[PDB]
Amino acid sequence: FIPWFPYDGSKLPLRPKRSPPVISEEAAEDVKQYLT
Amino acid sequence: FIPWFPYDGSKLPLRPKRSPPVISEEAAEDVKQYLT
Amino acid sequence: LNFGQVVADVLCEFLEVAVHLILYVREVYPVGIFQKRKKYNVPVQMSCHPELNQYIQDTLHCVKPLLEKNDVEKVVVVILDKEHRPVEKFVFEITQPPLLSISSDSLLSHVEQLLAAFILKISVCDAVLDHNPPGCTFTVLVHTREAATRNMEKIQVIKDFPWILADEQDVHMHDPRLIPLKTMTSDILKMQLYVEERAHK
Amino acid sequence: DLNFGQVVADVLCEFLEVAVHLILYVREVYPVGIFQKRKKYNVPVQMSCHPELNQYIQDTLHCVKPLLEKNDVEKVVVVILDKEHRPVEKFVFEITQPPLLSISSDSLLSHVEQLLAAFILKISVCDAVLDHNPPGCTFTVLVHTREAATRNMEKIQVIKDFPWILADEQDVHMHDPRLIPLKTMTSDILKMQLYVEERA
Repeated sequence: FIPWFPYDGSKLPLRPKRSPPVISEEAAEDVKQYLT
Repeated sequence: FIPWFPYDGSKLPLRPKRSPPVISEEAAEDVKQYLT
Repeated sequence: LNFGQVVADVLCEFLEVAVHLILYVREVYPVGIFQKRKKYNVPVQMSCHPELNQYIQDTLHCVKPLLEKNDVEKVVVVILDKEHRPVEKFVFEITQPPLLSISSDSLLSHVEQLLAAFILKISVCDAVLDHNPPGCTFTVLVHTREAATRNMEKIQVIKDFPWILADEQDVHMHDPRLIPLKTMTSDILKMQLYVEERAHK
Repeated sequence: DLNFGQVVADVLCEFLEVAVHLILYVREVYPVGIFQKRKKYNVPVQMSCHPELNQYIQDTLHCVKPLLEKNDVEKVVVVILDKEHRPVEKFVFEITQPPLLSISSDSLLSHVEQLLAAFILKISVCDAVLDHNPPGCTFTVLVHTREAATRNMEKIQVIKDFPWILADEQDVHMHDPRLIPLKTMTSDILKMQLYVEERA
């Protein structure tokens, strides 16, 4: 299989500067109990 | 009937500077035909 | 758990559906742009016009941080005529009570059902409002608890979507008749919707 | 007569939001406890109910939308990073926007959503064709543009307090990955293909 746009180190992509949130097991259980 | 926040001329609200689009009957016909 | 953000997410999603439905029911734009969708288990009419959809989305995206911080008193959909005079206003008054005894028993499910009652009422509100000539455009007004000039930085969330202080002409109707549509109370949100209509002779 | 670039941007942004949420669910990037079943494209899917995560994904895609509208995007990639912040798996959405001419009048968008539904179905069942990720993974999103990004760096900064940066090479490169194709589609307004990059 060959992609349309194979890896090319000569042109870097953009990414968000901030990382996604880290969700502890404790916080996940609160979402489960309250928000679902 | 009494609202919680009656008209107060001394406190103006904010609004978007941009206006919503103008949509003619013919533009709406194109929306109907292609995007619904 | 930031319930201020939960309330803001729920309200922005609801207000977006409500704006679309108001435009359809009050014939602000041609019917041809609308398509029936399901929101809150309820059949709603939503615009398929991309620029209109983006305007509405961007507007409510900007309101979200003000809702999260409980800085909003009302959000108003103002229907305007060709001379940009208010024809009719749909006023959503909002308060967020102390978030303390928040229920664990399917809170968002109960809230969505209370919000569904607003959508359903809007869908039939032609039956309780006067039948004046329709407007042809609209704006959204955000009334804040604090002076509006000091929420300018907070509200300008989207590049190239600036906000301004409204003109009195955008806001003021002469002795309007107030038509209540729906009121709701919950542990996380109280809200009431009424319409300002042109006065009678 | 109509802004079909904006149409394609809207369709892709809604689809990528669903697809990102589902990837996080089926690859167990976040605990199952935060997800709730929904229906999108007539498929039973899973959406996070965690507010800050939902806003992060929303902000990310609102920023990509203007680039999609102007057809400046080659790839959107969901990168899964291991506990040492090294890429272990990538979901690669390759996109092109063909000549927007003589499009079909026969429920174009319903046809397109049907084609997109097949991508959601393939993501839904991909756990059985991939190796399980190690514990402790996180994710990021990479946007590959058709041209080097000076224009693009300006145009992507749509959302207040959500800055973007050029990625570093180690955010991207996996050494000789296995490529697993999931789905390809073509239409009058969008061609897209989804494959996974996996450690070999």
